[PDB]
Amino acid sequence: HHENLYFQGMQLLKELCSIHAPSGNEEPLKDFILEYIRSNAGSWSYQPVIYADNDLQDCIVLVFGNPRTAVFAHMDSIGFTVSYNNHLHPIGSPSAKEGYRLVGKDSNGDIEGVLKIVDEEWMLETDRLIDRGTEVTFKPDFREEGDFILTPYLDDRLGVWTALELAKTLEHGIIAFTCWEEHGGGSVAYLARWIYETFHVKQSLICDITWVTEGVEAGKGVAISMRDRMIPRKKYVNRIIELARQTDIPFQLEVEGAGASDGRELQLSPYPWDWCFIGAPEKDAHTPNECVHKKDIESMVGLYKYLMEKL
Amino acid sequence: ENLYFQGMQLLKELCSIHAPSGNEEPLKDFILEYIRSNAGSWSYQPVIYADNDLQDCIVLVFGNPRTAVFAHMDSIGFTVSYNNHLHPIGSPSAKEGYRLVGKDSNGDIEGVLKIVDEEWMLETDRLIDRGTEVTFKPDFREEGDFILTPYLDDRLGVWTALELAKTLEHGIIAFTCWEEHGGGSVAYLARWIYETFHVKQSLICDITWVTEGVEAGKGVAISMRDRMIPRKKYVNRIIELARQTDIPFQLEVEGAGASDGRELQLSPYPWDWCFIGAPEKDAHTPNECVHKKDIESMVGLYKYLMEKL
Amino acid sequence: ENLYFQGMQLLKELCSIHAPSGNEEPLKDFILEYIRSNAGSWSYQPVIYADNDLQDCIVLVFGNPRTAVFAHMDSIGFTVSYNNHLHPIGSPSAKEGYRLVGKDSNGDIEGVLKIVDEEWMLETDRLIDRGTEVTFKPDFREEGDFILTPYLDDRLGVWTALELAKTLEHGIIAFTCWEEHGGGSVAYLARWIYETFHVKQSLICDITWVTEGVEAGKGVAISMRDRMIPRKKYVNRIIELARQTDIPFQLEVEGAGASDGRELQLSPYPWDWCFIGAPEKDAHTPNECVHKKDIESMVGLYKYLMEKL
Ligand SMILES: [Cl-]
Ligand SMILES: [Fe+3]
Ligand SMILES: [Fe+3]
Ligand SMILES: [Fe+3]
Ligand SMILES: [Fe+3]
Ligand SMILES: [Fe+3]
Ligand SMILES: [Fe+3]
Repeated sequence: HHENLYFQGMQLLKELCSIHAPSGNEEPLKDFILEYIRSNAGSWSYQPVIYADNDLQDCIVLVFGNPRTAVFAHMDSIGFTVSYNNHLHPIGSPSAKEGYRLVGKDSNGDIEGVLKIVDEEWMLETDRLIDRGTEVTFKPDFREEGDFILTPYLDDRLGVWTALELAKTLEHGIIAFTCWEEHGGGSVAYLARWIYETFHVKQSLICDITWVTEGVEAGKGVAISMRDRMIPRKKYVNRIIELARQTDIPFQLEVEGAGASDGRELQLSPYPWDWCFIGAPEKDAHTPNECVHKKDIESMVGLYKYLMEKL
Repeated sequence: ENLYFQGMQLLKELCSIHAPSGNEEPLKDFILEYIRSNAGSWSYQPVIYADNDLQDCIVLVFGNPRTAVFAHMDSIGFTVSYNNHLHPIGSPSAKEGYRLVGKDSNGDIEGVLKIVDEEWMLETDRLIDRGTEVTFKPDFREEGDFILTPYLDDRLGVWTALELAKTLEHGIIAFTCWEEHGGGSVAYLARWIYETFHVKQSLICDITWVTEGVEAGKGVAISMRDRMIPRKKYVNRIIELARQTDIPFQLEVEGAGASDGRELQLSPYPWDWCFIGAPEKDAHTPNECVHKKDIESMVGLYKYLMEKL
Repeated sequence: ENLYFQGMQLLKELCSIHAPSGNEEPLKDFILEYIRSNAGSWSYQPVIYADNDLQDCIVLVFGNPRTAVFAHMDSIGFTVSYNNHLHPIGSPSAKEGYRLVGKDSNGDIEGVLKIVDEEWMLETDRLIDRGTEVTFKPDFREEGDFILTPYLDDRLGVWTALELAKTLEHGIIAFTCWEEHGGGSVAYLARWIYETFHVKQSLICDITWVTEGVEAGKGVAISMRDRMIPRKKYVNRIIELARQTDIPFQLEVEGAGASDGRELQLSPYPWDWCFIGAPEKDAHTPNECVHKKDIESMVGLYKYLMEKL
């Protein structure tokens, strides 16, 4: 019984968060999203053309009608790579606190363990020698508390979820599910090329999750990043903000001095892409307790729906 | 009016236009109208490229080009975040007192840099709109054999490019964006120029540093390297050519700093590059200072090299 | 005579050729003369690609390729700046006494590394021309099961590549530049190879570190990751293949270090990559040391993978 293929709302998000897909091994998430799409697309207002193929590695690209804008959400999560003697290296920049519950699978089967900081080096405490190169991930632990949702990997399974929501009604546009976002990228680059060249699209939205801040508060609305480590074109961000205000959808304006997203890869590509990071903010980013307010999920989905239509 | 300035007056003007990384448009707009005013008086009329697929970049194509010169329009500055706190745009010098400027929905803006709570702020008359970019207060001084002003880097380069244009016969001049902050304009210019014109030689027209090795007024700097390393054979070719000249120049060898030349190097296109420009004291401060004789050499060397490469 | 060398003598010669990042030309020149003398003795004759549009890179195409191997010609070293001071080319080891060689307009250069005033420089005869590159003094040694020489990294890769060519039927072998220093050649190789031959699989033929996890003489290393992370399914495929073999290999898992693989990964083309090379002791020192049995595993595994991938 493959019931997950029809999950919805928070149950779908829970599923998405549960799927072990660290950077460099997004394949299982790609597989799920791909079947989910083929199982549900017929219920969408508009049927997209599905691109998944070798020249896209494990990426997925959806093209709805005649697109003008492309949205990018990353399937990869942070995590850790098992090295020698059950030692660990990070995949991306995860939080590393003793006791974090980590899961994975190797040739000897499932793996469960705890993160230990022995001799000032990180390692995986488990009942056996784990195969080298085995990736481990935060143990799924999906919680629904008050107006909140606490789970590992809201970044960016929430983004993936939002994208899929978007797909329910999206008429014109592109939804791209990317790889390696958490760990240096290298998928968006080819996506940047192909989308631009094939569809002549050069506007994007980065569907990812940001931080809750003294300046960006939980439940106060989806965040439009006017900049982070990188800086998009002010006129593009302005234009977005403008459209956002044609709405009663609550949003907050993020101005950070750090952090990067797929947007960076777009910016640095040899293709003249505009980009803007829009997404719900979370507390405890990159921890197994990523927390997001249900209202911001709601705002996020709403702004994406509106932006994708008017951009 | 200004659409007709010249010499140091034009420099002053270029230096006054608020164009930090990511918001180069106002400078683009000016440069573009300025070109359209003056091109007719130039020795050769280039084909002007500006538009959607170039974002806010400008590319001038003169004759049958063999070499492309790149000068960045964007300047360092600050981005007002929350409660008038600031983040850098590029890597500007930060010292309590620096005058900054800008405009929001509530009009013009003028502020001092306050380093309250070891965190950088914009002390100003009210709550500034978020994301509002602030720039060093335009203050143009002609002092001895020197020009002191915010943003010689790289408004001197843009200026130099515009001089070049007066007589350039064969070549490309590209005005770039985001150089001070990560780049991402040159990448597409690297592609388009190479693919369209088959040009793969470049000169990075930008400002470098005054050093015990590169002295003010001892001539334009030909960078043999920085953070990055261009092809020796290319650099040598340039130095050979420069030595065919009585134009003074100095050989810079740095272990740090990057430019538009880096973006080219790293592009999927077989670009040769070389950073060439005047040296300045107090880079990235509001007091950027260059020697008039180094400007002169810069212009001269650029003219020559563009004709000979 | 060198144009015919073999075995370790070919490696000695490769290691002796002064070719730091940004100036790989001499090695290119040697590799090309060499390929043109010996390709005839090979099982299959490749198509040679070296041009203006490849800068100083070389690309060999055997038959109908599915996979591309990349080996970097450039070596670490140092660039002489002002007053015989120095900057690093790549990340070389810095120890007083290190023997350095070069050549400027005043002939040959031989010197040592001096740490004067917390600052690095070259102690030599005379003032060295600015921007002159210097290199570890060749010192090829054969000692037990080991080879000790500067620049095993990546002359051993270059060497391995040349061996592979002796038998390779279908595949691409590319000799790269600037790998030790920010790269910028692979970017265009990635485009060109992918677009022209529809090849999107690679093996990075470079040398890694001897480690508590990767031991000398215990076989060639298949890197599951380093600073970067390749596609797990690709790496798995490689390991699977290696296991069909009696060739010894070790599974490397590092949290740092980059290769030409990174450039491929980050390119606008869907490259799979995997770093496979012998491990070395004392990397980036004049005493790089590798075990012959690992060189033999390396050659062996490349030959096999190129045939099976
Ligand atoms: Cl962000
Ligand atoms: Fe994310
Ligand atoms: Fe993240
Ligand atoms: Fe500059
Ligand atoms: Fe600068
Ligand atoms: Fe190497
Ligand atoms: Fe190396």
